[PDB]
Amino acid sequence: NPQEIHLENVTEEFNMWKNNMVEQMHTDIISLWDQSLKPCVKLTPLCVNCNTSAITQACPKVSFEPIPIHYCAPAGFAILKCKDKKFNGTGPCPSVSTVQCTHGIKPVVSTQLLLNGSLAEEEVMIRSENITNNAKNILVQFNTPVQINCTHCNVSKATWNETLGKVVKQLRKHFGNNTIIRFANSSGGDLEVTTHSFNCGGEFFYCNTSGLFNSTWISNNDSITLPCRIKQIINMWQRIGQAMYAPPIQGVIRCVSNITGLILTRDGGSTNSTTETFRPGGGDMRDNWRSELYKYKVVKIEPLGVAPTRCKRRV
Amino acid sequence: KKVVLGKKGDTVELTCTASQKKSIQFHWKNSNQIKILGNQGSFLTKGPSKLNDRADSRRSLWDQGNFPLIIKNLKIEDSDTYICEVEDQKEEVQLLVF
Amino acid sequence: QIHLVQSGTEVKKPGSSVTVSCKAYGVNTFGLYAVNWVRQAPGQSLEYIGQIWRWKSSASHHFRGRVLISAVDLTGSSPPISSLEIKNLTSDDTAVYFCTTTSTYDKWSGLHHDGVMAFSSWGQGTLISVS
Amino acid sequence: LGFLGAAGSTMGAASMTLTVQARNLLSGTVWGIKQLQARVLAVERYLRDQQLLGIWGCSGKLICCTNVPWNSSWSNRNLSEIWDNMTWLQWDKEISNYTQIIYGLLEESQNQQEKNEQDLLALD
Amino acid sequence: DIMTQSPATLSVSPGERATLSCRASESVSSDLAWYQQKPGQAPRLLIYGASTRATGVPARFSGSGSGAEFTLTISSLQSEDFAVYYCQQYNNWPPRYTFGQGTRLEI
Amino acid sequence: EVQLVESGAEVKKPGSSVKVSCKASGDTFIRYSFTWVRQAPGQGLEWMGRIITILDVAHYAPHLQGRVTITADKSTSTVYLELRNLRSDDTAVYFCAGVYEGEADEGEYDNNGFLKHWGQGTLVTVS
Ligand SMILES: *[C@@H]1O[C@H](CO)[C@@H](O[C@@H]2O[C@H](CO)[C@@H](O[C@@H]3O[C@H](CO[C@H]4O[C@H](CO)[C@@H](O)[C@H](O)[C@@H]4O)[C@@H](O)[C@H](O[C@H]4O[C@H](CO)[C@@H](O)[C@H](O)[C@@H]4O)[C@@H]3O)[C@H](O)[C@H]2NC(C)=O)[C@H](O)[C@H]1NC(C)=O
Ligand SMILES: *[C@@H]1O[C@H](CO)[C@@H](O[C@@H]2O[C@H](CO)[C@@H](O[C@@H]3O[C@H](CO[C@H]4O[C@H](CO)[C@@H](O)[C@H](O)[C@@H]4O)[C@@H](O)[C@H](O[C@H]4O[C@H](CO)[C@@H](O)[C@H](O)[C@@H]4O)[C@@H]3O)[C@H](O)[C@H]2NC(C)=O)[C@H](O)[C@H]1NC(C)=O
Ligand SMILES: *[C@@H]1O[C@H](CO)[C@@H](O[C@@H]2O[C@H](CO)[C@@H](O[C@@H]3O[C@H](CO)[C@@H](O)[C@H](O[C@H]4O[C@H](CO)[C@@H](O)[C@H](O)[C@@H]4O)[C@@H]3O)[C@H](O)[C@H]2NC(C)=O)[C@H](O)[C@H]1NC(C)=O
Repeated sequence: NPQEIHLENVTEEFNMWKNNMVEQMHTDIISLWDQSLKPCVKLTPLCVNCNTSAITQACPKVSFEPIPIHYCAPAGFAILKCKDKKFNGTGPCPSVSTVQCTHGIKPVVSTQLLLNGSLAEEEVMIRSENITNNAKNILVQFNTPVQINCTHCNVSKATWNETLGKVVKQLRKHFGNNTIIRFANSSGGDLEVTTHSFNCGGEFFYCNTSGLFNSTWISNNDSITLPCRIKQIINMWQRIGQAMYAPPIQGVIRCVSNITGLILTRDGGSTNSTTETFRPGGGDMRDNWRSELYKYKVVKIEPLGVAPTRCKRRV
Repeated sequence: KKVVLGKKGDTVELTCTASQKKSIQFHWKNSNQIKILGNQGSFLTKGPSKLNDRADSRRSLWDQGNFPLIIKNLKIEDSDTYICEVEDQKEEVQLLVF
Repeated sequence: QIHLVQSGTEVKKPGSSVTVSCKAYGVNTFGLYAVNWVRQAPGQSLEYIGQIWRWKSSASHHFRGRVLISAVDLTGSSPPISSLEIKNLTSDDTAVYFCTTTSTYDKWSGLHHDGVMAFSSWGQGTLISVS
Repeated sequence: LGFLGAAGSTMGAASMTLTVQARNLLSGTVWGIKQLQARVLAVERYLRDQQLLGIWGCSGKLICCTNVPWNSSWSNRNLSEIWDNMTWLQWDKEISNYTQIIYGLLEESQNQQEKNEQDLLALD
Repeated sequence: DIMTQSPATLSVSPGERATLSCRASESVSSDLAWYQQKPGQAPRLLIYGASTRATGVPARFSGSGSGAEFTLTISSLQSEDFAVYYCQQYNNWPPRYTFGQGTRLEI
Repeated sequence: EVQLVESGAEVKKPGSSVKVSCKASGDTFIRYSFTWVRQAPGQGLEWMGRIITILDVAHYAPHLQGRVTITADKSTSTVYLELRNLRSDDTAVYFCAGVYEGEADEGEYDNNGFLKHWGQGTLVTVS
């Protein structure tokens, strides 16, 4: 029985960067992946210039699926749920509702686009630290579960054009009245940077999202089958190093996944309001960690408070 | 701020040293604040730049506080006041190649 | 690591309006950083005019109906620009204007009282001799 | 009134809204090992808080006059201004921390006057 | 914890259907390689996967079996079939895969 | 697909250190796991160890733990094999072997145990 009490007429502000509820989630997740699904290769370069260390263990593979994790607090420690519409991450909340435990959060450790998570408010929501600084990572979440069918991934085109259209209009509302925003191909980097890691039946297919971001939107269609990759050896996302796993049980791997989120990089030129250009990438472990628990804070109390009076009662 | 000399065609290293021994979200930039490279905590994100094939960061010193940048086949055009974006106290390194 | 910048030098006619600025480097938004506007008689003390907390155009009763505050929120390519509108600039309105950027998100350490917040930082100071 | 259902200038109606809430302070292999320990720790903490609540010198609610003089250095409250309206947060933690400093002093003073009179009275 | 072959000595004339086995210590059933190592030379891979031949290996090497015991069968012992054959598992973890015992097909 | 050329046959004493090279010219040298296969004269083979080049992790036989150090050089494309605490039966024809393992650096890699390509053999006699 999840408990929740709405707070009326409480103009409570919320910052998705100073939560402190966020602080414990990645610690629980890293400790869990360690006790958990194990690679056959562990690498930790450390100066003990540095000495590359290595830990070898077994790597069994099982069908994996994220389960919802609510976040409960000890005695006291009241948690507050922001439930407004216009939430830009570092913004106030008219509709606040305290909770004893968090909502049905379904997190997924992933790359650029958040998989199987929560939803934004009515189109998408630009919740990043800075909206149009060429120095911060864009933090947006989806509003519709974008179904991606991977066998290579048969990415739909109408839903992709619609999500690009909703995000492009929100970017224009945030910045640029009469502006054209065009999408560019990948930024460059590692496997998980150019391509996208996601839970596909336990495995991680890797499709470069460069054939998806080439849409020119104007202010004034069966399946985009991208080329994915069978995952056996990748850089570890927990820390700095590499991994190695067991071969898949399927040659053509079937999976059903709904992706909900939009975290990507940007060129950063100026190119300010003439045209806006954005590239895929991003999906930090530290930032996805902040992205799940973005509307809360923890406060506690003892039953007290005053009124200075002249009541004078004995004792 | 540090001034570093150099010559065309030299494997030069530009350090990005913080105060605390931790690996954080850093961003290597040129004088125009264009993303040279950075990280997603455990990956090497060679940002959109002209020195994509030249600049390269070291993996093992990120936990040691350093987020350097190694440039091979150095050029006069590769000489710039590179912005070491770390802990908001940026040790923007200077490079002289002529 | 945070510096505040106000508008430059401005000389207006007697019985006019003013539009001074308050640039805030290293600041995200007025939603998190409310700005309280305070004037100053040239050389004398500083009198609190009003405030723009949570994008609320207001001033004191002594300044009501003559001063309203708008704070154009920009971040990234441009710092948050807090403007100030004071109508009917008489010769008595010769003053040095001031803005103040302080966080509103931190809500349990000591920064504010019913809008009147702790003035941590200040801008340059705009001497305006209405002549 | 409500569990955070008002927004006004400070000091009194919070004594009144908390007065109404306090007037109606009651609102009236298989199955289990981890949840029970949390319930035990919660009741241990609550009861430890209650015995510490029990060793106090006020024992009264929302209108209480325990013996420490909220001196003129702290006293600036006008007579009728004491009970009007009160919400206000950063200001509140400082107000609430001030509430507790008077609380410990107050109960220590009533414990001191109760103890002092206890030694001195001696009330036949 | 592991490969051997059942025929130890086989002095058959070339043409006779020889015997080439593969004895293990544990069940595999899906991962076995075969080799053709003439004495003093390198092993020539014949069968990989235990159910399909290799590139360049003729159909005379009909290797089969499912489990721990396997058997490479030769239809006609050609004049190039004389060697010391081996078999290697590629199933368990960590890789500690030994080779077979060997059987000479001397004239 | 790689071609492998080893070092020459050397004569040693029981309880000494020897080093046996393995040059590999062909496809990507680091993506292919090399495997040293000794050849005892007459009987079945003894599995020594398997080394993935980019991982530079040389596996070793449980009985050979501490008497063999298989090193590798990615630059000169030469995999070395060090044998200390030698014995009489250590006289054998060693076979470093190359095999298409897929992409040990980028993606799909099944860590195959089978060996398609081989070396040239090296009878390191010990007397
Ligand atoms: C997802 O992300 C990756 C990485 O960013 C993209 O990869 C780039 O793909 C382009 C093609 O669109 C590549 O350009 C091609 O380069 C080939 C050279 O490869 C040889 O040389 C390299 C070293 O430079 C070796 O490593 C490699 O093994 C090869 O030996 C050319 O051969 C290609 O030319 C072909 O097409 C032209 C078309 O006119 C013909 O004229 C040619 O004859 C030939 O057939 C082509 O130029 C590029 O190198 C890749 N890497 C980058 C940019 O870093 C993916 O394309 C991207 N997915 C998308 C966009 O869907
Ligand atoms: C969202 O994005 C914006 C930028 O797009 C970020 O805002 C920047 O924040 C940094 C600090 O956090 C600001 O840096 C500070 O700039 C002050 C102003 O200097 C500028 O202006 C003068 C006058 O034109 C120029 O001469 C100068 O070159 C700069 O262009 C400086 O005074 C500050 O220096 C202080 O600290 C240093 C520390 O070494 C001392 O040496 C100095 O003496 C001084 O005390 C500082 O450098 C930057 O200006 C901001 N830019 C903008 C456009 O606002 C936001 O931080 C970001 N949001 C978040 C949350 O990070
Ligand atoms: C992040 O989100 C928060 C809320 O989710 C957001 O704060 C809101 O900002 C808007 C404007 O940006 C505020 O709307 C104001 O409402 C008042 C009351 O009617 C108006 O008077 C305001 O007009 C003033 O501003 C004009 C702008 O030029 C001036 O020209 C004019 O003279 C007026 O003075 C304005 O319409 C809204 O009240 C706040 N909401 C809250 C709860 O504070 C914040 O701006 C967002 N930040 C970013 C960076 O997007």
